[PDB]
Amino acid sequence: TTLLNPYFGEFGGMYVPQILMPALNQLEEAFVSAQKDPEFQAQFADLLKNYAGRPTALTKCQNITAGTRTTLYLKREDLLHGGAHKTNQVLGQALLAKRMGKSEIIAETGAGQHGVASALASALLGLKCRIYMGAKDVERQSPNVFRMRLMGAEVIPVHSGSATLKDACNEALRDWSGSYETAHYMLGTAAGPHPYPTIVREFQRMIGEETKAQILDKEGRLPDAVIACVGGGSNAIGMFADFINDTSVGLIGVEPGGHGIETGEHGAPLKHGRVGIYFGMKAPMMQTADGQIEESYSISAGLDFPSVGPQHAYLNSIGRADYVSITDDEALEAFKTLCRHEGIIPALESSHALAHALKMMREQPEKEQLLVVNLSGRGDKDIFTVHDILKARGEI
Amino acid sequence: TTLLNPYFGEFGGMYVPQILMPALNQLEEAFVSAQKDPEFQAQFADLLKNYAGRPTALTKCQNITAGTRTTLYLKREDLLHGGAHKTNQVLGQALLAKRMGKSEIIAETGAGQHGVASALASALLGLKCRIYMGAKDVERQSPNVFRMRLMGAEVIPVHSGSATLKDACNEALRDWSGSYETAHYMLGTAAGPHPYPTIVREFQRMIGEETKAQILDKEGRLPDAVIACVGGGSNAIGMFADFINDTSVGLIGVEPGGHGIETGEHGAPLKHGRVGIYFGMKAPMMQTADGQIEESYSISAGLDFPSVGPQHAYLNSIGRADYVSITDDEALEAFKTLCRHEGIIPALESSHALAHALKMMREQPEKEQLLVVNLSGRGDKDIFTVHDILKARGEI
Amino acid sequence: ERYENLFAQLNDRREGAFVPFVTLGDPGIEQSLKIIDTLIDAGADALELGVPFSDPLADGPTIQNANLRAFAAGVTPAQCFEMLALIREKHPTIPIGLLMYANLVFNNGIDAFYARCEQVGVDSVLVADVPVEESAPFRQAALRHNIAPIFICPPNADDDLLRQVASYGRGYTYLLSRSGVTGAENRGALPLHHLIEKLKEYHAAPALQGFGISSPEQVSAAVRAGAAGAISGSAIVKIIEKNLASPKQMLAELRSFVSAMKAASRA
Amino acid sequence: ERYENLFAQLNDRREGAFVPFVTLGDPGIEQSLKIIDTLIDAGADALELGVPFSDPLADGPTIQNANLRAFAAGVTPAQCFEMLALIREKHPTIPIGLLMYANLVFNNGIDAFYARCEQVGVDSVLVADVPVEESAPFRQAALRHNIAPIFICPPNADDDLLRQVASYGRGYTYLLSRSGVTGAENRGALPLHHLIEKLKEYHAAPALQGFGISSPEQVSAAVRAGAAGAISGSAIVKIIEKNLASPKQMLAELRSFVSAMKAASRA
Ligand SMILES: Cc1ncc(COP(=O)(O)O)c(/C=N/[C@H](Cc2c[nH]c3ccccc23)C(=O)O)c1O
Ligand SMILES: Cc1ncc(COP(=O)(O)O)c(/C=N/[C@H](Cc2c[nH]c3ccccc23)C(=O)O)c1O
Ligand SMILES: O=P(O)(O)OC[C@@H](O)CO
Ligand SMILES: O=P(O)(O)OC[C@@H](O)CO
Ligand code: NA
Ligand code: NA
Repeated sequence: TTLLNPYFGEFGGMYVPQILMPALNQLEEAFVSAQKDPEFQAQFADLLKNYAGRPTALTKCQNITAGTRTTLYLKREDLLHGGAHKTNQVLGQALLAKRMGKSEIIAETGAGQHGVASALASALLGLKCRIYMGAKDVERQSPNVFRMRLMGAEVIPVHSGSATLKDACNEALRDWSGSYETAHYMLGTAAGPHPYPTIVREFQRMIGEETKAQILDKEGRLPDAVIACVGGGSNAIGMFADFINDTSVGLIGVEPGGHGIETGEHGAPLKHGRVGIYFGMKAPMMQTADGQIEESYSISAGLDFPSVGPQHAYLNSIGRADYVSITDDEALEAFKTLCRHEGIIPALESSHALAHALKMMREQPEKEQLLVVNLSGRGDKDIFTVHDILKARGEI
Repeated sequence: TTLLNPYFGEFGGMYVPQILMPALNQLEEAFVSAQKDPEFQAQFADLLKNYAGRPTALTKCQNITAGTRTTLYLKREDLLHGGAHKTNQVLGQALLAKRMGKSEIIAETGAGQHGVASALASALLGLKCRIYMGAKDVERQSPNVFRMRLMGAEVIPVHSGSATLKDACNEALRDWSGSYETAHYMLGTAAGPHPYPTIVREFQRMIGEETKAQILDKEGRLPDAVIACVGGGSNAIGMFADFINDTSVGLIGVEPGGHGIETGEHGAPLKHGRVGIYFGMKAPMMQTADGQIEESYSISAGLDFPSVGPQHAYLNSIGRADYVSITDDEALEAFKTLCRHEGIIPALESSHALAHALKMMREQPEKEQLLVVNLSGRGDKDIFTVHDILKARGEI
Repeated sequence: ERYENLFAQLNDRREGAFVPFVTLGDPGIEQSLKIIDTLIDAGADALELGVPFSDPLADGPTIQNANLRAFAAGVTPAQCFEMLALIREKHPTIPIGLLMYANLVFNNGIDAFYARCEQVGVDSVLVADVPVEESAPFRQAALRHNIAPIFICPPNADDDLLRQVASYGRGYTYLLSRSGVTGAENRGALPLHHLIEKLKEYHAAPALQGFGISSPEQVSAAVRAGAAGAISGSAIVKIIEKNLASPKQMLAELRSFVSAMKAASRA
Repeated sequence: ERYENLFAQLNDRREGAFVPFVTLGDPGIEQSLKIIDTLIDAGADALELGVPFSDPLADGPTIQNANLRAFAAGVTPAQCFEMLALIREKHPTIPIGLLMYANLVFNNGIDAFYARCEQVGVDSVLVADVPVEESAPFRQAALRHNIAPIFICPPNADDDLLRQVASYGRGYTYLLSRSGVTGAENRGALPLHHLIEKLKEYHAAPALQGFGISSPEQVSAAVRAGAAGAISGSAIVKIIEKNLASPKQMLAELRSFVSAMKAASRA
């Protein structure tokens, strides 16, 4: 029995080993009580505003849309402390962890951004933080690993399977199975067992609430569509949530298409996978015919995850949100275009969302449309990845 | 003849080759006219707010000051687009460059932060940007060089002299001497010939104006002191300017002490140099007995400059502001302390200011005092420098 | 029903059940079949059998590597069901339980999975990542195909969960020795007499204790505390991995270990 | 006064002045003294002499490297003033001008610098990074020590600046050929007849054109336009650098080049 509905239609649930159900129930109760506690809301708001730097800007693109009837705004989560939206809900989960008497944090990361966020929040709030990272990503993201360790987190490379996010998620869950009395598992996206998809949404939904107020102030009307990348789901549900009941506003989620859907080397389970049970939830996932979990691929480590949060699966099923995919090469062109024409270096994750908005503008350049792209993070962490790609293509 | 006073007491002036005086006079007139133009002010404010992300947060330290009677706030210029205060006045100077009909930008950088700022503003506003950088700093700052080039700037390594900032300043001035008709020299600090010390102050002074409003809202009174690092002077004059007439508020500038003042390997001309004429101004500078300009040193490239802006020289001379120095090792300890205890990774430049505030707190732990440190930038650019230091000391 | 028959006999003989676990197809189909025949001949009262899964999130390194070995041999779930059918034809009375991950049960249809379990003669299914709160469609399909649904009693169980496990479970109750994942290196230390007695009060299926049981002394201790038996997996799998190059030394050492564990269950 | 005497003679002879520039002490004290004696003997009417400065921001690479060579020889300003005193003792009538950077003039005291210039017999000082707007203490100290303060007329000069340069300058006016820094590779192209004639209208000191003058054809052209002479530095310094290993081939080539440039100034 739960206080809140664990399912979004057929998707979601709490598919964890029995030993973890008390921890999930405790976390749900803590969250429900926190959402009614003005003292908790006041502390969370103070950290968001005065530590993380909310509200974030809403930037009108001046150059990218020249020659079209598209007006494009960028919601600047890249300007949050830590460099990505991840900081919003880590601060909320950390506060919940203290409300519950936990003194340790377990987290996993692939791009390193949620790891950086978990580490900074643990440093500020006095928690002992350990972070699992696919050993492959440990070598590609050694600067973010060092950041995490400078802020006092332990970083544990995972040599297993694809040596990427999924494999780090597994180890974090194994760890939590034997340390839940003292450690809070700080899940990094809007996925996993209930209550995490709900908690991450509610601790990210200021992104869409601010965007709505900002766009009404600047344009006097709601956007025609809001566009976000989808790895596990958090930044997109955060943008979407306040618009779900504004039925004129399109909701567009962008999955990574990798080298191309037809190559099988992608990260697009929502549109190209099959419903399964893993990660603690019932959700679309990339799997073999036999039901083994397949490895995903994306140029962007943060999108390289072979499942997707259940609320996105549900919003797709009913037609409220539309999901699309963007390939590595399209994401890379959009990264370069933003750098050169707006002076903003975007995360490669967010470059997928931008890339689809550029397509919407370029394919129909006489269509009048007001678009908002969630710029979920900055691309400082990606400049080495991008340099080695442009070096191998003779572009530089 | 000038519209504005070019001197701060005996310091400042316009000590440039005669051929450059028209360009300096034109720039002064453009600035004076801009400061009275509500259309210019409205455009500048829109870029600051909606592109760069002002106002920046004022963060109370929760952990660093435990066990003392010191209350410490950090003015979070690290959260500005680009990662440092530099973006504030580059956007103003870029707008001035367009007001004047210039289509190219010349700039110099040592840490790369002003280079990154110049490049992002030129990309946004449609200017052709070329950036001089000491070839030594080009190799240490190859990731920031790539950032600049990704945003479309040309980056020109300078193999000359100490191969650091001073040498890049020289080449930028030589370049400008032969291209001032089409190119605006975007000076990166509050130094150089008039009108630059005045323009950079007026385009940075929102830092102190916001701090004053924020601290009065949070504490009901002015700070006992505001503390900032001093390389050329911009971030500190930006913090100081609105408090200069609030005579109870201490103004503390922190120069780099390098390996120690007694070693001669420092960047502290204000307190340990001698008045000279170079860089277009009369100002304290590190020089030999014969008047040759000496090379400075700091662990932080952004403070590695053997002179200082004239208004700081003047504020020191009259006793309105006090200047001190912090060594590499003290800056490094303060960098580590902020990372581990507040979850903020500060620029090594700003780590000098923090380090002096920590000294003020630790030396007199029962002294009740309200301090504001200007956190001028984030330290992402410095994690490799810091890693190689901790690796050579067996600390990691 | 094979579990009821087993526990009735063991009760008569003043004995507890020793129940080895292995991963089907580890290190290969043929050696795995030989291994299981040896466990039985050496004294196993029942079997717990895993189907290799790509992401076994309740297993520590020993059983993770067993899965990897089965995959290196090409072991598929379809081949595992072929093995299960043969094992049942060899041993008509021994209870055969499966330890499954949810996706392998769900992804070609829950009902079809349990229908295939009935076709090959499986007696029970435990789904490691389906708590009792999510179990309805799994329970119903098990029961519809005459399969016992197994539920876990964790050491942090409360009374409401005891009553659910007692009411919904059949065959045996899985009594968890401790938190964490499988592994012989980590021995459970909490006393479980209180949970064991509550389960009996509520008429639960007989309890087998599992996780971290790797010595005869732990087997006798679970029986001394009231549990009807003990399961050991990692300890047995470690013998497989240690003897990969000597298939018959492996069976010899498996035989010796099982007999010693089953002996400790006697009385 | 040496400049007035020089220009009066050249005027009588229908001639313009050729004025070489070198960096004092480049490549060494002794060779620099030999170089200057050769420039004079080969036809130089006046001298412009630089004191090596650590950061010469009005100089391109050729003269930057001349400074570096002097520094590699240990050349200090004090040694340069010793050289200046000897040069004056050798050549009592030639005008000797210094091209200085401001810090070397200012940093032991402006007055003391010009007092030392008078002691050694310098006739004029140009301070490259002191515009006329900043020049008051420099002008006053020059005049107080019977030194001519030289001011630059840039090609972007306006009328107010023409009047200032005409009123405050003495000895000669420095007529800049173009924007940018020194260098023989970059030849000025703007016609300057208009500025030259304005300076004469305002009674300015006679104008010498400098920057990027490296051929006899440019010398005759500056004279044909009304200028009283031409200065060449980088072109001469390039001969020094090209012949560092052959000190006497260097003097030979210096001699040939100066005579050819001074010849072009004749008529
Ligand atoms: C800047 C940025 N933008 C977008 C995303 C996509 O995440 P989202 O779909 O949840 O909005 C990420 C993910 N970064 C992942 C975050 C993560 C941690 N654990 C996960 C498990 C599944 C999926 C994503 C994660 C990383 O740190 O590597 C990101 O760093
Ligand atoms: C993050 C940060 N904080 C503080 C400073 C100190 O500068 P300030 O004293 O003007 O407040 C810098 C300087 N960064 C220098 C800026 C610079 C450009 N040109 C200069 C000439 C002289 C002195 C500094 C500069 C760089 O980009 O390297 C900086 O990047
Ligand atoms: O591996 P261990 O720790 O023995 O646990 C038993 C398990 O493998 C089967 O349920
Ligand atoms: O070097 P150039 O270009 O000849 O310029 C003259 C200068 O060196 C002396 O005034
Ligand atoms: Na995904
Ligand atoms: Na300095």
